Amino acid sequence: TYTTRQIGAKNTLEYKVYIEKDGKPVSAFHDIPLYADKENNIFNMVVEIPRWTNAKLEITKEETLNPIIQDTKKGKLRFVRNCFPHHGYIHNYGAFPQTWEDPNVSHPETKAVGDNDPIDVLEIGETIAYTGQVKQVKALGIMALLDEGETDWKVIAIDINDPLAPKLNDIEDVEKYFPGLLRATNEWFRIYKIPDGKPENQFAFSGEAKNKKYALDIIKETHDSWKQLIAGKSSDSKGIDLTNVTLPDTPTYSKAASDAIPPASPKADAPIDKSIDKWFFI
Amino acid sequence: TYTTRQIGAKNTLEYKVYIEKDGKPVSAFHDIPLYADKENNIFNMVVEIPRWTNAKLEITKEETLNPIIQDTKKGKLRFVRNCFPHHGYIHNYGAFPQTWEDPNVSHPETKAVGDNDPIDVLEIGETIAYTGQVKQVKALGIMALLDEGETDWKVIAIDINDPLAPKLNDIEDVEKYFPGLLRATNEWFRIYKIPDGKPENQFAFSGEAKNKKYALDIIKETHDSWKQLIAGKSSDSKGIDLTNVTLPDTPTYSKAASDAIPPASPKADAPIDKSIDKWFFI
Ligand SMILES: [Co+2]
Ligand SMILES: [Co+2]
Ligand SMILES: [Co+2]
Ligand SMILES: [Co+2]
Ligand SMILES: [Co+2]
Ligand SMILES: [Co+2]
Repeated sequence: TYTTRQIGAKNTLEYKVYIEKDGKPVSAFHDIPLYADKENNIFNMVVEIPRWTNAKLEITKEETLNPIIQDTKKGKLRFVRNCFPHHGYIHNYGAFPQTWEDPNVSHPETKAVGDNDPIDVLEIGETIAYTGQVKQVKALGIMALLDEGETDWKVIAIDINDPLAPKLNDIEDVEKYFPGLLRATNEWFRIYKIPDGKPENQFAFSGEAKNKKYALDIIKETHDSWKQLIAGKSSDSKGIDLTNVTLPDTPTYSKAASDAIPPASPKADAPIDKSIDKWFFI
Repeated sequence: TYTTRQIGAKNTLEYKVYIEKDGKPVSAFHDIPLYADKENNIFNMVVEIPRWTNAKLEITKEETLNPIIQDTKKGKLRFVRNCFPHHGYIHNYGAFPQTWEDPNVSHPETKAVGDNDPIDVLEIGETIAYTGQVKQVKALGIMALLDEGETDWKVIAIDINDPLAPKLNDIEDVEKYFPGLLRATNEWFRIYKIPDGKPENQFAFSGEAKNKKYALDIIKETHDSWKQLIAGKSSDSKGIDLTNVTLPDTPTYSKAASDAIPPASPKADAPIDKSIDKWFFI
């Protein structure tokens, strides 16, 4: 039974959100299982960023129990800018716990090393999610973004509770029920860092979304990368905190870690600089 | 200086926002001057609905001093739905005070009666506005929307404080600095009530955005209609409350109507039903 523990105010450097199980903090990266229902391929997705928000929140690989925090660049909080016709992120954006994009392996499909993080998930249902939420999704397909230098797969998924879930089984169903969303996804991921002064990104396979089956393989390749990583195996797993309070056959189990987390101390959201309102025409 | 007086929680039926001058309420329809700078055609815009919001907040024509109150449909709060690729309204949305789309005559450009409300304004600058804000804008152009069969011109304007204001002088400058915005504006107003079960609206002139000179002429016409209305000379003023505290030559002048308003009693924004999150693919 998953809930969240918030420390500080949203949109500040001190903001942190931990995932709790029956009231105690666990690691959002290694303690919540990849599958909610392995037999039916129902996954747990940890949500980082709600649709139509800008603050770039991310599970932190460098802190104990991997809380969700706001990304920073040279000390400054990171916000994605609004890129016309889009507002903020256009999906509920998160990742699957227990996955890793191996930074040491050149991918056959894409020709680039993995990005070193859990695999990214775009959840396309109607309801806006919340940071730190653990929701159950079905995988519909996958796109191969090359985020300047590296392979950064995006899984396309839908909350099993969405009113449309029963009718959405593979990537063609996204075209039918959410026409234009795959094109918008392609566009968004190509240009989202342009306002920040980075180049446009590119996609492998000329931007096509691969189907559910290709998606499930890739998902599996990343969770097996995750396996090597957590078991001490890895030419370079450096900088990642592996404490877990649920999973013993690894060196790094510590139930004391769950209790070393500060109690919740949620403050009202902090204001966001008015410049984040701006709509960029690029 | 104009400020606002809020009564209740936003997103509730009791919510009301009156505009005040010197800490005292005035009519948001009749008592804010159309022009902030007549010689330079600088106008006062009354903002009702901030960009990327959904609550259909409007100046209330039939209530004394015309506070902004959320519209209702069959008794329930009205929210415009999200129409993909858009999120709520895609402009800061409001009206010019002291204007009226006369509903008693057929307008020659559109061959349709007016919609009975102040002329509406789309403010395109980067800063998201707030409800009850009076800002000063320059008119750039105007589009001839026939909204559910009624003349419902949409003026295109920009806050004079926007960083780009000095570069925006006429309608072609909007395509230069905001490429795609006018086309998206035509699509938005065509489709936005389809999720409500209404037909697609249409535009006169094939949706063309006429220029500043054309816009000033239509704004003049709607100011001339309001002067007739406020003098008590319209053939049918539709039950509009004509109470005002600043126009002594009108029959409905009353400086004491200001004092009859309850004091401010703001509450925290109330939650919005999660159904309003939904993205509709038309
Ligand atoms: Co990620
Ligand atoms: Co990634
Ligand atoms: Co209306
Ligand atoms: Co209006
Ligand atoms: Co209308
Ligand atoms: Co109107």
